[PDB]
Amino acid sequence: TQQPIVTGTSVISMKYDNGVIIAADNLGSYGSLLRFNGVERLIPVGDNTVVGISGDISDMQHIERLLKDLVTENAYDNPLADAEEALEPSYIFEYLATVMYQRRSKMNPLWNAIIVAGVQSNGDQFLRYVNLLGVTYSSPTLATGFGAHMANPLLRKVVDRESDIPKTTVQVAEEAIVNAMRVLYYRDARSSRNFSLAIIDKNTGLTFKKNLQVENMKWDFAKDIKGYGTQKI
Amino acid sequence: DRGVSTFSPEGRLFQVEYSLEAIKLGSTAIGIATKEGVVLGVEKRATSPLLESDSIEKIVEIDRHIGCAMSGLTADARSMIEHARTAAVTHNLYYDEDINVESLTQSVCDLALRFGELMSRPFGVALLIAGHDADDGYQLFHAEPSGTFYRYNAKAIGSGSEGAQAELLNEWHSSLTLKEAELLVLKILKQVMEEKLDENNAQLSCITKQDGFKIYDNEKTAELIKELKEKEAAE
Amino acid sequence: MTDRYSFSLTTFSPSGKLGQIDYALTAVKQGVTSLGIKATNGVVIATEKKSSSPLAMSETLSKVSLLTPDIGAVYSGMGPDYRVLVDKSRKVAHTSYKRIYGEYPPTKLLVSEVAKIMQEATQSGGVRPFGVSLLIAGHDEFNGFSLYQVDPSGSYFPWKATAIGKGSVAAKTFLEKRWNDELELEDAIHIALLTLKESVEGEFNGDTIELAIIGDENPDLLGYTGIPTDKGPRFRKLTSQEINDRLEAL
Amino acid sequence: GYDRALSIFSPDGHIFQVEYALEAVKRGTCAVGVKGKNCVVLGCERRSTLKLQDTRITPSKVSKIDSHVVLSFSGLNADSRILIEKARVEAQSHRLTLEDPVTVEYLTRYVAGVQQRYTQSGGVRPFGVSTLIAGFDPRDDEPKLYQTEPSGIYSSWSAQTIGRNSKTVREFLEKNYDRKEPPATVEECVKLTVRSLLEVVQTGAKNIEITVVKPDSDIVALSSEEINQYVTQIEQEKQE
Amino acid sequence: TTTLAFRFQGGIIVAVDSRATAGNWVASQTVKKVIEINPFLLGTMAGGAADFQFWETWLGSQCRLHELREKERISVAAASKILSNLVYQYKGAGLSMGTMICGYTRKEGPTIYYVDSDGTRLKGDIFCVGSGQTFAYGVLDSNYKWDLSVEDALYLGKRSILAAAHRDAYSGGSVNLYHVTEDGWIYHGNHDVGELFWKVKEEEGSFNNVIG
Amino acid sequence: QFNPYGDNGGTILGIAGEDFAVLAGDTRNITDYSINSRYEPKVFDCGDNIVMSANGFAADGDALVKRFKNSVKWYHFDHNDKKLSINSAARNIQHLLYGKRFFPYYVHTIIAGLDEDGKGAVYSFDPVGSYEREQCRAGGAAASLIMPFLDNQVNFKNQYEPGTNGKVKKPLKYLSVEEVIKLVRDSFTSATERHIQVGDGLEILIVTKDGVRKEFYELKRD
Amino acid sequence: NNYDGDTVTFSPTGRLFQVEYALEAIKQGSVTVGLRSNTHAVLVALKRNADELSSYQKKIIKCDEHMGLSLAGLAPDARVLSNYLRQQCNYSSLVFNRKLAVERAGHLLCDKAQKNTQSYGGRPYGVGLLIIGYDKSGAHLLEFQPSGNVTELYGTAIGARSQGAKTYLERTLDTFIKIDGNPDELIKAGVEAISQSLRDESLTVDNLSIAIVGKDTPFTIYDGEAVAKYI
Amino acid sequence: GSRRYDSRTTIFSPEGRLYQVEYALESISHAGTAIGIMASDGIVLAAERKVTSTLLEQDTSTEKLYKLNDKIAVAVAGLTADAEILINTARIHAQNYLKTYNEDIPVEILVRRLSDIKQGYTQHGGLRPFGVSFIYAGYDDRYGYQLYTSNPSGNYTGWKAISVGANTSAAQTLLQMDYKDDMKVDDAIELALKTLSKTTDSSALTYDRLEFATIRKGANDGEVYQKIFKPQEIKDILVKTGIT
Ligand SMILES: [Mg+2]
Ligand SMILES: [Mg+2]
Repeated sequence: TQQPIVTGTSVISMKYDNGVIIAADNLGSYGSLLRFNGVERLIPVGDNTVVGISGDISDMQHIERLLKDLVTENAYDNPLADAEEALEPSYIFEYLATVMYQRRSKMNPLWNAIIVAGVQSNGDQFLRYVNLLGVTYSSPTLATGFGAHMANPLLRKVVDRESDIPKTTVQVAEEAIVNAMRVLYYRDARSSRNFSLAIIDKNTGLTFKKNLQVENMKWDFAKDIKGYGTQKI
Repeated sequence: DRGVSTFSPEGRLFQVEYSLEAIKLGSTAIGIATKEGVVLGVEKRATSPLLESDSIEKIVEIDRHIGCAMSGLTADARSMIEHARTAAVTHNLYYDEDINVESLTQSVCDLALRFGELMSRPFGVALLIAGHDADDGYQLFHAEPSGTFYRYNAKAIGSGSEGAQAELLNEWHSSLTLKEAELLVLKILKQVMEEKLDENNAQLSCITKQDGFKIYDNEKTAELIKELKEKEAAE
Repeated sequence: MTDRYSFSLTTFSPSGKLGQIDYALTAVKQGVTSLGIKATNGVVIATEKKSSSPLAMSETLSKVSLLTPDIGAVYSGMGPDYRVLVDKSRKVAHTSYKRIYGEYPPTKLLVSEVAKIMQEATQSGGVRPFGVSLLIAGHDEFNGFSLYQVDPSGSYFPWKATAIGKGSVAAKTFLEKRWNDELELEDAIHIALLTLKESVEGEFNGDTIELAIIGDENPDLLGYTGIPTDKGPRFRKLTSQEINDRLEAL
Repeated sequence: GYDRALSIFSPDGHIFQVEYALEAVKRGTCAVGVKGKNCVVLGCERRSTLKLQDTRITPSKVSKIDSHVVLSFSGLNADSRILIEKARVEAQSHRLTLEDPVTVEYLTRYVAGVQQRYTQSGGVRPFGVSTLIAGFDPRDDEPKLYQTEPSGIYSSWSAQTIGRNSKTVREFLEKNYDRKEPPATVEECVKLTVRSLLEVVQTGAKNIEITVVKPDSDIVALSSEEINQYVTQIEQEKQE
Repeated sequence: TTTLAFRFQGGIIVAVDSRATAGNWVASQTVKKVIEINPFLLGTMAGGAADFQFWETWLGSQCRLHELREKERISVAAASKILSNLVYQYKGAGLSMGTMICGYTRKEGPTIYYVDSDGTRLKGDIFCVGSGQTFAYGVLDSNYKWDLSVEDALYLGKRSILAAAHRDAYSGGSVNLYHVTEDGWIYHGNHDVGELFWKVKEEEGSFNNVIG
Repeated sequence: QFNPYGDNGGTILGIAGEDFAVLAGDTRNITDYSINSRYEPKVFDCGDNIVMSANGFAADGDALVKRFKNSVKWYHFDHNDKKLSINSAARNIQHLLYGKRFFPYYVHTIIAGLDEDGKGAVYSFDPVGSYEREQCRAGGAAASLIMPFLDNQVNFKNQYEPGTNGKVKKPLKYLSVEEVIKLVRDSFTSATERHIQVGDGLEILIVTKDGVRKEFYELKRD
Repeated sequence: NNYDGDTVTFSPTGRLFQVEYALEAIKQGSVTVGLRSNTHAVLVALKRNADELSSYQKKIIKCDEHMGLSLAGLAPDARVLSNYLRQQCNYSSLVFNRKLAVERAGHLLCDKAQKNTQSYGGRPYGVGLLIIGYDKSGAHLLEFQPSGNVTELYGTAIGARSQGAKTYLERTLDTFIKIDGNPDELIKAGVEAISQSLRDESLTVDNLSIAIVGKDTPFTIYDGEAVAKYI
Repeated sequence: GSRRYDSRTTIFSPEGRLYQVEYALESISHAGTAIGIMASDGIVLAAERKVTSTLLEQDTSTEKLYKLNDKIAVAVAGLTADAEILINTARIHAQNYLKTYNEDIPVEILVRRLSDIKQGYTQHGGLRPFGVSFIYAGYDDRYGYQLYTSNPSGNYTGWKAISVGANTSAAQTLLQMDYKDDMKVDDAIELALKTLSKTTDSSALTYDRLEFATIRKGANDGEVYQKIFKPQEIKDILVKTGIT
């Protein structure tokens, strides 16, 4: 039995025609205190997978070490470690999913919501979710925390079902993700302006973007708003 | 001395090979498989006339569809039977069905090599496991202390085994009836036994799909002995 | 891995001898002479300090050891075996007695506990017997002064006076002539020094002899005042100077 | 824990430790069991090199396992206590779970199973003991006599003997015991048991113990004078 | 649930309802509350469903192992005690069980043992267990005799379940009858309460309060 | 305090015919008032012509199916590739579920297939292992909506023969695969209308002697 | 001589005699052959019977849908090791959703066998194994020895008179390696290979045992009338 | 491994004897003789100390005779250290029985348990047996005065008069000659000393080479008293019977 202390907020993601995009802000909250601002919550595994983590940061750092150790262990006695027998997104996910469910079954969970985004060896897009309860699910768009409530509605307007994936380009997809991050900054009280974004493409590979900022924000209309009803001046 | 799980220079386990010698000293047991059923028969071999021979239990039920005959250090067989019975019933509990005769034999044979320095020595007893299931029909198995089992159309184990096996080689064919097999076990037992064969020093049993595993009465076997003697005199 | 020696290494031979115990006693025979004498108002235990090298500081090696404030021990045989027995003996005095009764054990009972430890090394799996004989001197309120010998087998006997080790046969004969039931403590120290000179060959002084007593209470050695019932340890190790004083009037 | 495999096979296929345990049984004092038409009688030898004994307190050779079953033995005395204790515990455990006392066959089977376990367990030697277990099943009047031995094999006997010079008394019983007509009464069964021991014992004084068991938990041990009367009667008929 | 079992001249009658509820929701009308332990023994469901099912199936395995080892039919006393000793080990853990272990042997005759998850083990002539036990007891007590016929006994058990099925909201669906003899139990069919009620109402004249 | 259970919603439905059996289930996955996935299958082919679904808490549901699938695999290894009969699978699942009696799998389990006579078979389980063979069973969030409809349309409950004064019941008969699928589709569209956790899509697995076939139908996405 | 009492003892020339005696049990075992192409891998095994009344001891065991072995020596030891492989293949599937590489399968068997050669009380395994499989890097053939030594090969053979088949495969290397997209021809080559180890006996319908795994072929075993095609 | 160095203490000889038990008995046969004699009104325990030295403290010494409880005592023959292990176990067992049943332990029950412990060391564990033989002298309200003996085999028997240790053959013959059933304690005291005096390997039997004890009902009304004799009391009883 736990309670989360230092926490990370929404992780959002979606599929597009050639790959997957995933994003998460760089904040480590300590309750209402916005304590840490340099926290990277997207962690690449190889050149074909990105694990996005929300929830408890101490448990996130534990999961980082496990993934780091998984790459080391896979390389042992493996001449094809950088080829056919490299770590797939599906392998990395199933490993984490196993751990998350085992920990919940011992009444001592890793207090996280995790999204594993990547591209398989045959070119297929991989995007699947897992959390502290061991619950797993996949969808064209996936998001955690507030992202589930606010991002998914926006991302589902682009890709509403399977057949919309080939029709969606990387430009259109990234635009939707960056827009979703702005909306979350408007509305999530435990979000920051600074964030990271990762694109895993079947052709161009892994593109990791750091130190992005929410921009083109609408605040100007605030000056006209006066009082809460009957106030004029 | 020397290790219990040691290999000989020829590539055999000393203790397993020595336990096979113990089985050769044991009383004879014969099994014959037919399309109408499997027959199991044993030599009781009472050490003294004061011993009540009906208390000599060398044929044993494992389940309704599986029977067992033994030869060698018969005391060692008790825990093997106990395991077999539990394995059979446990499988029925987990799967709501009868267990395959081969699967049962394999389970019993897993105990065999669980010895060393687990129990202190191999089993000094060989088993003939007979039974029926829906998949492979009527079956007879020979389970050794080596952990190995062979399926047999017919098989003899014990002191008169090599002589009886040579006899079973000639007599067995794929169209034997149950009654023919019953007489054939009695015939071959009478040949290899020291004392004269009768209903008190020899025991018969069979397993059929319809009636399951049955140990024959001394009255029933006595008639089959009388029927056997008459048929041999008739030519 | 793991201790596979779960069986006895000491067993009965056809003649009824326990070989390892006999061989342990042989090791004690080879060891340096030590002795103990019981007086009316005290007990004295003594031994020679056989130095392994003149560069070695023989003060750092203590053959005579305090077990409780009123009990002391000396040995003959293998030193390392003695050292670990003293460690164990000191601890068992606390665990199996002082932590229960709030007072130190009487001599006979502590001796009994040490014997138990030595008996178990004679019967338990994968161990040899202790290669030492102990002489334990001590005092307690209800038994007075006492002296005990403990052998490798775990057997123990009470003595008026005795000697063990190298020249024990000659030393025991010497003590039989000199010992009486009216000996004062100072007389017993005098006899102890006389007996020990016979077995010692080289130098004979306070630096080559180790000697301690169980006598009167020593309030100056207690380390604190304020509790009337606590009067100090009856065990006292004689100093190098205190020995030489008695060697002049010898 | 001490693990050594003490009981092991030899080249010729024998387990010497079990066979040497039988030699301990052969050294033990003779014990005999004879069952009649409505009873079983357990006879036991007591060696007479021990005078100044106290027969009030000395452990008796025949032991009650329950109110309806008895156990006598031949071999190491100390070993027999361990078997008797286990048997007595199992007897009560059976009453507790099955709500019915053990059958003589069941109790024998248990004891035999313990003996067998010590022939293929690490760190232990076999029991140097063979037993005769006798009694009557609950609500049954058919007499039961069973024998066990160190190896673990057990079997039923119309009459049987174990211990030293047992081959002599077995020879006697084999010609004197009729299967078609067992000792019809208690007197006849006790006499045949005493007769058989008199082939081996020496004197019929304080050397023979006799215990009679009858149906429905009816067990009683005979005294010296009672046994001596059988000894006196047999010798007078012998001089003929 | 409503289950009953009673000893009489012709052996034992066992009768049970068929309903299973999860709160107000009727989960099943076709549940089997009689377990066929072996051709000579029967057991009844009340309380936990999986438990009754799991452990009385297990009991049948223990009874089979008994008669393999002892070459003799297990007594009703011994069989019932194997179950009661088992549940007693689990006492406190939360097992829910109320069952009649019913059988007919040579040495005992017809025998019924009430076994409980509290560890209670009671031998008796008449038992009723379940939410509608009190309704069944009323019919049983006023009509029971040792010298009932197999035909009249079967009906009494059927009628007593019907009584409870009617009044008790958590009982009904259908009635399963069994008749236990020394040579084994004999099934006496599934009887839908919907049809049985009207049939009984007319032929018996009972249930005049209800309009048909 | 940490709560190890959750509710992933959804609903499932199994019907048995004469020589076939269907096991249907919606493809929606939810937590609270959010949709996790519009297409997340929870009806699985487990081999040996056995289809299975464990609806309720998805983590427990996936664990159970994974374990049973593995049970089928080891049954083949240990018993000479013998086919696991639907009745044997049912008993095996009871032991899986009851194995966690005091920390249960929060799922209503249903399996479907053919019995050893070739006839359609549906078995249904409670969370702790009690099971029962039936012609008909709905499970999950909308079970209470669908089940009474099945009683009426599959087993013809409360339906009497016209003009017989309510004395002769409507006779029981097997339904065709075409008729069964109609009832499944109407059951789920009705459940989708009145239950918020039911919708998005419907996936049906049909089991005949020839194998396992699939059919998919859109459901309302609100 | 004095240094063969147990596996924990080295001889003066640095030999482990108990391991060598375990190796001897393999030589007494019936012949079995392994060979592969780029698309498929094949096991062929000569089964052995007790007499004419007995069955023929099964030599081939399935480990997963994509892997399996043939045995030569103590059959129970093969059952222990195959069971271990089944679990390891299965752990890889459940935890990582990943088919176990045939190379890792060998590494695991090597390490399991080794622990039995360095500790007191235990004994070496008394069986040799030929593991075939198809994984992400194509077809594979391994040879396991109870010393611990595992070796990857194009083809090989173990058991009595295995040298005949091993020589044949060494000659046929260039031919059979390129039998791609043709199962029946690769088996024919394996059946011809094992025939070089036969003496007085020939391949019959209940004597021969064949197994195959490949690109679009799960590990499947052929016995009885199914191998009549290849005689 | 370690198999090489295992003596195998718990195995049978080809003749069916337990090697280590036989050799332990051979060890005990060299130990100082101990005699127990049971009279109608009490029990005597006499034991000879092993070759004494003149500088041995005699009064504050215990070698042969030990007290198990107020009603039971034992005489030792063999390894003293081994006997003390068993004595402390026997003492605890008596207190366990008293704690449980609120009654003093019956003599036989205590003897059986101690004998069962010895048996265990001969059948399992791979350890050497206890090189000890006991003579148990005690009283309870069931059988009254009782004498038993146990040996390394774990076998025990009851006696009217018995010896253990050295020269038991000669000692048992002498006891068998002069013992009779209606004997009193004071007569038994005399028999015990006379027997030791003839069987001793020493030149003459003196007070300083003996341990002596009686268990009488010689207390006041229906209660038992244990008397472990002091040196001066042995000196007097030795003069009173005319041995010195
Ligand atoms: Mg109702
Ligand atoms: Mg909606």
